[PDB]
Formats: sequence, structure tokens, C-alpha cells
Amino acid sequence: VIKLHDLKPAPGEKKAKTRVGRGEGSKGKTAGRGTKGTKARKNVPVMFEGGQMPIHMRLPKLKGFKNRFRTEYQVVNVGDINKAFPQGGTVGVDELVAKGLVRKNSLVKVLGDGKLTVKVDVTANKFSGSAREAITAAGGSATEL
Amino acid sequence: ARVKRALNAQKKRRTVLKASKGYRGQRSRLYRKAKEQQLHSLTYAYRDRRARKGEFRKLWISRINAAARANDITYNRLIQGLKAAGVEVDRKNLAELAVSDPAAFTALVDVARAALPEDVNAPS
Amino acid sequence: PKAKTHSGASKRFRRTGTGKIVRQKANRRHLLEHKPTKRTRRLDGRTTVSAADNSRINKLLNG
Amino acid sequence: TLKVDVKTPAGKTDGSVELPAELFDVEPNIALMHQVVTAQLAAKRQGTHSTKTRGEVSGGGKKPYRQKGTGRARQGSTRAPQFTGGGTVHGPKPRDYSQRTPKKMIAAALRGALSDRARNDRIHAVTELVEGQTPSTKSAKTFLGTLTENKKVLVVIGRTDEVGAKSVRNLPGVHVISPDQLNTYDVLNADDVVFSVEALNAYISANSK
RNA sequence: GAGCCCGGUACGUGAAAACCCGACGUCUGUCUUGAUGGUGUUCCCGAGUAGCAGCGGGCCCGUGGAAUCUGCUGUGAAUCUGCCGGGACCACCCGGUAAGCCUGAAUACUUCCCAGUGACCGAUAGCGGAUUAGUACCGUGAGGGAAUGGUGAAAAGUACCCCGGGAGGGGAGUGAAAGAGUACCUGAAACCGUGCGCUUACAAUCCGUCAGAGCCCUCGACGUGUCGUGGGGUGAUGGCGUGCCUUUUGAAGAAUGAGCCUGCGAGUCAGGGACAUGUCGCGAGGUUAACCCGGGUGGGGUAGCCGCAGCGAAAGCGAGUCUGAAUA
RNA sequence: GGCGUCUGGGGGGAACGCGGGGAAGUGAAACAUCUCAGUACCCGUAGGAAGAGAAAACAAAAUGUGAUUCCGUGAGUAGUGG
Repeated sequence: VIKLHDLKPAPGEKKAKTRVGRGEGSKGKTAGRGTKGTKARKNVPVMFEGGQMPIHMRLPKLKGFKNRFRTEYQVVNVGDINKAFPQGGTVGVDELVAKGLVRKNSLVKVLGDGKLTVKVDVTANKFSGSAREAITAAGGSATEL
Repeated sequence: ARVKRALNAQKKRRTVLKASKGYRGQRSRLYRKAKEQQLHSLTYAYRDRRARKGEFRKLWISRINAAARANDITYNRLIQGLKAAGVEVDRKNLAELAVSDPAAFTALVDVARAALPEDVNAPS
Repeated sequence: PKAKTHSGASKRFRRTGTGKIVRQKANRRHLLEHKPTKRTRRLDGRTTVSAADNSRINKLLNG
Repeated sequence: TLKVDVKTPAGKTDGSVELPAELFDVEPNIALMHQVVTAQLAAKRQGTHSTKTRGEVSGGGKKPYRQKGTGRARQGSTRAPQFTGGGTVHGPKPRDYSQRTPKKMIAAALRGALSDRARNDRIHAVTELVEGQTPSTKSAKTFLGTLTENKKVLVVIGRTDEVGAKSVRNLPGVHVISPDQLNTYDVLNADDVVFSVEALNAYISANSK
């Protein structure tokens, strides 16, 4: 019978906190800071480099822009379809969502990484060329929304 | 939980103060001065335990030298002769013999003289 | 409070597919007359960040 | 499958309840249960402990005296931590100790505790604790004595079973819980777990469904 | 150290009056001199307003290509095929109807009152303030600002006698205890005495340490004092021996700090923060946030977040992609 | 303007509200743009809460939402910046 006093943490679960400035036995009189200087009292900022022009400022900004109107697709490969639909059949967007191949509320594009040997009808938003050839080769259809 | 420091500190303070009984002045009364003197005392004891063996060997050698010159022989020649004769009595018991049993020391001197070479300065 | 990332580092450094930190090389804005085309070609594109600066750039990017 | 036979306060067996394996036959996990009960006790704890820092203590806004010429130490306030009556440096402040333990961990710890109880047949089912409509501590005490001779028991009855709850309320070793409030700490604190038939069925219906 | 002694607790009960919430009424307003779905045209739809210009404010936006909103100064329209907005602007579509006014709930807070709670403090702590506390005291003033808790179960607080001017004490009593006497629980250290043992007035001492005579005490064994697997105190005498901390290339010190004791006095907390590394759960999935329901620590809650495909400035393509005329 | 007569106001209050005015120490390892910060402080006003509120709104071709307020995300993102 397990009681409240039989519960113990796993081996290696808990580690003692190290308490500094508690005598010369462990970490005394300095807490591991060494002798004086800037770093013995407060800190040094990450972006500081000693007055030399920093690495984050002497290099050029990466080229280009972001295209706020960019359309992104959640991708799924035909190998995933093969591994997840052994019997084939109709394969819509929310079958892929149910199988956990894509996120729930996103545009879906099918790619052609794997091997497709099952007759499968796919309805996605977009297809790659090799994906279309793979789906039609196995006798399936690739209709797009 | 607010913790009072009294018990934990008093423990070591009592230990140090008890160890410093017999010291003169502040060194037996105040914990800080007694602690400094305790550091020095334990350093001294550690050094003196090492030095005590040499001190006692020096005293033994002095006594053996006296008893050997009483038998018309020097300490160094006597040690060489005893080593040559194969006797394995150390300087502690040699001094013990010199003080307590002079006849035994004389006998050992005789065997050491016998074991010595005939010309100690020869290039042997 | 959530950590604030560095703006300049975010504008100057990129991460590749396997997490490599990638930067652009300097000396390619102006004064490109006297520079031979081989020099400007060796300065083109992107390289991975050197090992010495990796920790600092990672710190500046993550937070 | 372990079988629990229902007992009535009249002293006779009524029927049986089948304890499902996935609820009362899981392998107990000591580290998981330890973490869960520790988080439980941390959520229980209220951190109403506070201290005044160097800036919250009264007064001490003016630099006291001459820095130089005095021959004394230089002090910037009468409320500095080294002063008597001054502030506290790193003292307690109010805080919340609750942890965001995942649901699966909590449920698995409860299942492990209940399965440990059921392995050693410390699980009992009764139709009712006492004859209805009037609380009676003597009758409930006698019935619990018949059920078990242990010290601490856990009684799990429905929220509408007011008469039973009042009947077992005053017994020193008895702790009364609702079936939907079952938790690892209360199970592991009890030598025996006496279930009400409706409460047992409600717990099974909530979980095994 | 009380469930059964007391106050109480679970559980029931109780309001003359006042007030606060409801409800039903008198009361008031209001529609019924009314209502519907139809047809083609003139008038109205908030003016020193919108817009524009100059100078500002504030928006992720620091004047920028700067939209929407807004202040002052000029100028100053239209009433529906009118006007405003959709980040300069124009055309087309779409949305709405400025320059009139009211509006509950969801939200913020606690001077004050009531009932509770604490892996909060426990008299140098906790409020400055457990005691005359914003008092004494300091300052012209604004203002600053303390210290001071515990006899005993009950005062039963020592009748009476003696020394003494008293204070104080000694007997005697009270008390379980006066090693509880209103200087009062416990009563540490520094500091100050008294008594006993050993030592010390020819001696250059970081005051100890190692050998160590003598003296004193003590435990065992045998006789009368004499050793022992002994133990403690003090130590004449000999050897060795340059205080601690900090800062330093380097300080026993003639570089720094410390009269002493007792208390107090310095890597902590918050955040689904970031990185790394343990440990636990689940696992191509993992996980909920706000919130809702439970007198709890329990149950629900899919919005999100992170993994699941990358390359490219981007359009885009995709196990590839970018550059490139190029499988170069 | 004067005279008479009625009805109000005035001041206090710990926090919370709304509308105005508005620093510097500090950070930027200097400093003036910038930050600190619309903070501290000040002025005027409330109420038990206040303010906002019934589209001259968003949105993006969806045959879409439908006053305001507050909470979580979106997100330390888009951006902005000697």
C-alpha cells in the first residue's frame, strides 16, 4: 500500500540549489565573480563590444522585403498519403486534418516526395507536378479547390 | 520562515573556546582572537609532528656519540662498522642501550670495531 | 515580461534549414569602381556565421 | 477485472460492481504521483508573507549627517539594511505556488493511486451509509467498523447524499469527497476507500466513457 | 495535551422600531382622430461645419510618398446623380450616412464595517507605533521622530522580631518553588569580584606548538608506597615560530580595516520570458489561454503556440530550390 | 445699477475615473534627436463606479461581420528608430 510518505522524486530529479557567498568552503567572498571591474558589480550588455563597432552594426542588413500578402500552404507529401491511407478512397482536406497530416484551418498543397501505390482521390488547394503525375499514375484523381 | 542564527553560531563558538583553554589574555576569552590563535596552534602542531622525528633522532645520535667516544670510537666510524657487521639496531634502541646497558653498548662497539676495515682511509 | 529580440540582429542575420546562422558580407555598398569583379564576386552572397560570434548572435536573435 | 461486492448497512450483500482494468489496474508510478501531490499541496499553500524593502519602510528620505569630517561610516539613509529598523534585502513577498501540471499526468496519478488501493482490496462499495432521512453517527460508525478496521478512510458519496455526509462528518479518521473531486492526495492519504454505488458508477461513467 | 467543566460548535430559532430589497395597488404618462400594403414628382435630412492651406499634437509611423483622428490661424461647400471612408492620389466597386442628445451589464478601487485565513512576524522582528506614539524629543518653519512586553495558578506582594536614619539585609512566614520578592519566566557572552591549586621578582616573550623536570588531583593493581595500555591542572627549562582581513608583482609589518561581547546585516522574486542540462507524462504529435462549473488541490474549455519541407528579395516553385544563357 | 424675497453653492475625504499642464536624475558606456515618460508632480471636476457606446465601422469581392467596454491570443510579430 502506497502512503503519503512513500512518495519520493525520481533519482536525479532534484538538485540542491547552490548558495554563494556562504564561506570559503563552497563559493565565498566573491560568488565566482573574481576581483573588481565592471563585471564584478553589475553586468555587461550583450550588444556591447568594448566601443568597437559591433557585429550587429558593421554588417549590412539582409536584402529584400516580406510581402505581407504572401500566401503560404501547409504541405503534405504523397508518401504520407500512402502510409496513412492504405485502402485509398476519397481524401479531402479534413481527412488530412483528422489523420494529423496538416493543420486544421490552413491552405493545403500536395507534394510528391514519397511513393504512391494506392488508388486515391485527392482534393486540395494546389498540387505540384510530380504529385499530379503520381496521383494519376495510380489511377486516382487530383481535383483542386 | 525567519531563522535566528544563535544556535548554529554558538555551537562552533563553544568548540573553539573550549579548545583554547589555558591561553593567555584575550586568546582564551574572545572567540575571534581564540580562533586566530587556534589556526596558528594547529599549523604549529602539524609542523612539529613532522619535526619531532628529526628532533628525537638528533637526541639519540648525541647520546650514541657520547657513549661511543666513551669507548674510544667516533659516531661515524661506529655507524659504518655496525652497518658492515650487519646488525640492524636503530638509533633509538642504540641510545637506549647506551643509557641503560653500557656493557651491551661496549660489546656492540667491539663488534663494530671488528667489522671495520684495517685502513679506513684506503681507497677501498 | 516576454523577452524582446534585437532589431538590428533580426535585420542582419538569418537561419537556414538546419539552424545554421547566415549573414551577408560587407564592403559591397559603394566605392565599387576600383574593386575588381573577382573581389566583388567573393563578397557576393551569404556565408555562415563564424564560430566566435555564434553565441553572441544566437543570444541577440533569440532574445 | 476486479470485483467489488456491494454491502448494505443492514449487513447483507446486495450485488457487485466490476472495476475496469484501465481505471483500477494501472501500474503505480511513484515519481508521477509524487509530482502530482506536490503540485497539489503547492496549489493549496497561500503565500501571504510579506516584508518591507528599503524603500517601503517609514521615513529615511534624508541623508543623515556629514559624509566627511565625522570619522564615521558613510550612510545614505537610516533605513539601509545594515541599520536596526531598516528594510529587508531579499525578504518574502506575496506569491502563488500553483503549478501548471498537465491533465494526463493528474489523471494517471489518480488512476495509479486507485489501482494501488484496489490491488490490496481496500475498495468498498455500499448502497447507503445509513438508513435515510436522518443523520446518525453511531450507525455510520458501526457500518464503517464492519467494512474496515483501519484508521483513515475516504468516503466518496454524491453531492446529493446529505444524510450520509452528515452521518460520517464527525468521525476523526473520515474524509468525505465527491466523486468528481477525487484526487491523488486524498486517495493516498486513506487506508481504505469506501465508495457509494452511485458515486462509483458516476466515476466509471465519467472516465471509461 | 479536555468532544462529555466553561464560552461555544453542528443544528435550529428571534424584531417593537428604523432602513434596504421585492411584490400588489392607488398614482402618472400614453395609444386609440385610427391602420394597411401601393403610383409619379418638388422640398428636407444638424454650417462658419466638412474640405483646403500654414504651424503643431498623437497614432507601429521620429515629416516621411503619410492615409484616419485632433488644437490654433486663414479660407470656406454641397442635401442624395449629396457627402465621408477603404494608408499619397485618380477611376471603378464596396461600406456608411459627420457636423444633436441620453443609455444598464460585463470592468477599476477600499478611508470604513462584518466574518474568516496563513509551510506570515513573534518584541533590534512585525506598522514609526504590543508600553504616554505621530507621543517624548529636535527644528523658526515645512518637517524629522524614538526607547520602553513576561512574578505567581491565585497577591497568597513577606504579619512579627533584629541591625540600620533610611536604603538594604538576617530570622520568621506565604507559596509546589522566593536558585518566583512587584530591581520579579528562562538568565548566555563581554565586563567586575572572592576563595582554593600550580606558577612567577637575572629576565628580551605574534604569547602558541613540540619535548619536558617538579608539584597538585583522580581512576586501577598490588601494601604500608609503587607502577599502569592510565587520565587531568600548572608548568622551570630546551627546540621551532614575522597576527587576521583586504588590495597587491610583492606586505609579519612602516599599504587598508577592526576596542570587546551579544543580537542584526549581502545572488532573491516575477514572467506559459531565452539558452543549456537532469527528471516525469504523452508521443507524429504535445499542450491549453482567457473563461465556465466544483467550499480545494478537481472537471471542462481548440482560440492560439510549438513540431510536421525547403529554397528564394519576391512573385513563385517544391524534395528541391536560387543564381545563371546553361544538366555548369 | 439699486431694493425686496425665494432656491442653491462654498469645505472635507485613502484608492479607483475623466479632462488639461507637465520634469529631471537615468539609458543611449559621452550627448542634443530619442529614452526615462505622458511617469513624478500640479490644476479642474466627479460617481458609486466613471469613461465609451448604437457605424459618415470593419472587411475584401466571402451572396462576410454588425453599438460600447473588459479579458486571452494574434505578438515582441508587421513595423518603427541618431
